[PDB]
Amino acid sequence: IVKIKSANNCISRYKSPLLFKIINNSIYLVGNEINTEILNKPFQYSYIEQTKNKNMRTGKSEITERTMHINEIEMNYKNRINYHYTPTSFSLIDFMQYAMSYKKNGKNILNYIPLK
RNA sequence: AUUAAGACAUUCGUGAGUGAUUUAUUUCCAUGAAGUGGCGU
Repeated sequence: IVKIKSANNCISRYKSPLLFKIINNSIYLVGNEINTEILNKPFQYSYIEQTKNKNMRTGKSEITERTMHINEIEMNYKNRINYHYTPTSFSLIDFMQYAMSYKKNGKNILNYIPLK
């Protein structure tokens, strides 16, 4: 189990920028630009081992929590470009156009493009 | 023994009768029980 948490208590949640609109049995994928506040933000990872054991024949429950392995940490590695930081440059329109144009003998996400 | 003597400004009398601390005034305005899956590449 990898627990993800903001390095400082500044980011707690993020709604999916994409919105799915189902009208008259038709699927519409819509979206504005993402919230730029999440870009270039630090994130902290806490690894935890959970070994679901055999039932104790009395509770049949889980107490398999008291394990945690200490792996290596790479904070500020490569001048704060590592798996603790967000890509600091992203446009939802560009990625959405890149998707549903990726294909092999046919385009994967079978949606045509009425975009504004 | 002298134009003198005698004489309570006194008796009766409730500061009382009628009189709502009352007329009027919204414990309201704001806010998503909501965010998110992942491994099985």
